[PDB]
Amino acid sequence: RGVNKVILVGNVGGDPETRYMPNGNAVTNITLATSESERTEWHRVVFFGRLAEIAGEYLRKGSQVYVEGSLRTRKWQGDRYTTEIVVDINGNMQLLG
Amino acid sequence: RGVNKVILVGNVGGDPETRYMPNGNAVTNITLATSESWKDKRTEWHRVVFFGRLAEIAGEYLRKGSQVYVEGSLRTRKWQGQDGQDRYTTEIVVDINGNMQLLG
Amino acid sequence: RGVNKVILVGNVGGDPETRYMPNGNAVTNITLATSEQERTEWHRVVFFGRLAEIAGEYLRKGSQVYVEGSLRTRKWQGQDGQDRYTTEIVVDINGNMQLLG
Amino acid sequence: RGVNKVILVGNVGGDPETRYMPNGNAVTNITLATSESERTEWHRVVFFGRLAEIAGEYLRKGSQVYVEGSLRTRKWQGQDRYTTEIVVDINGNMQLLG
DNA sequence: TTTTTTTTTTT
DNA sequence: TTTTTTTTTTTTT
Repeated sequence: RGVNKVILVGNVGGDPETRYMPNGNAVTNITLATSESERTEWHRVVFFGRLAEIAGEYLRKGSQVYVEGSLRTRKWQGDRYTTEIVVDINGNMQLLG
Repeated sequence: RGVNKVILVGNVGGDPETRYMPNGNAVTNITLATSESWKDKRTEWHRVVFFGRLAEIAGEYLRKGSQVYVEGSLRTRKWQGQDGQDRYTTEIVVDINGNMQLLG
Repeated sequence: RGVNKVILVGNVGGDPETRYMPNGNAVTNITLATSEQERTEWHRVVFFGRLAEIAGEYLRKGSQVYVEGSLRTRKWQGQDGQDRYTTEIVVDINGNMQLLG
Repeated sequence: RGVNKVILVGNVGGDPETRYMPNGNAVTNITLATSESERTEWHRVVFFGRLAEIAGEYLRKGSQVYVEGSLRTRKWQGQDRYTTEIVVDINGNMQLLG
């Protein structure tokens, strides 16, 4: 019994990087900036499945986007950890502007 | 500008730590485990930080294995490890702009 | 391009009502109380699909529950002939339900 | 002990209406359209304090907006009529988009 | 088409 | 000047 939800509205940092799995499923990375206080926070968002395809085709540097997903910390050595907002079938993405 | 919102429901990993800093502020850190339950024929760990009033309420009531609702913001803190290399810790900051609700 | 999301943590006011349709799709109705002196807001939450059966199985009066859904306002003509409006929280495959406690 | 949270991103139906209470504080109301792919949903949003002024000043028919608030059902009144509104106050948030 | 639930505190 | 006069589309927990 848990909940793990993240909601972001911000600007795409650089043009998305789309990659494809051995099974051919797209996965797309962006960085995403939100501002508070004025302070900029950078988020690593990774899209999977159909939304990865929509991300890489429609987002550019500067895009304002809404993003809904869940937090997962990815373990990767050479021991380091990247916390990412994972956007898949249980989440959402909407291009604004 | 922008929106930076995190909503978690999970169990507190360990007894909370409350620390008061020279400015008189409570800051309490916990870890939080959120679990998703699969099916075919699991666990995520979050670092949460309370400041201010909710820091006081967190330190008082939360214990090992308390169920809690947490609403905060994402914050990633850069730091150089002892090996010289930069590393990154992403936390969930819960302050006056957030919200906490003990559950049960 | 739109977002329509509701998130509630609250207490069920009474036992669920799960209604099955000829198709075998279930619909489950509850009301749900959230409190901010103390001030209680009552929500009408309706579950569709699998989550209708899961809510029907697991929610009871007094249950503390998290729900994530979407807002839906239903228009209807009252016996007085006048337009009325019921705004509900719709929980279906795009939503979530987690029994708390 | 509860949570009562609403998050909408959609488009304003018409120009905001803003009024002033005795104490001088603004209150802005709008309707907001959210569309699901085809089928539109209309929400009644009410802003209080600071955000009411901001909403009053920069929102107009068709403005794309992010809104964060709480649900509140207000019984009014010649019998009773109940409206459920999205109340955006100090605890909420609003972001103009585009 | 209208009753309730629950109760460990300057977004 | 109204009781929601309508908005606006860069597409299966």
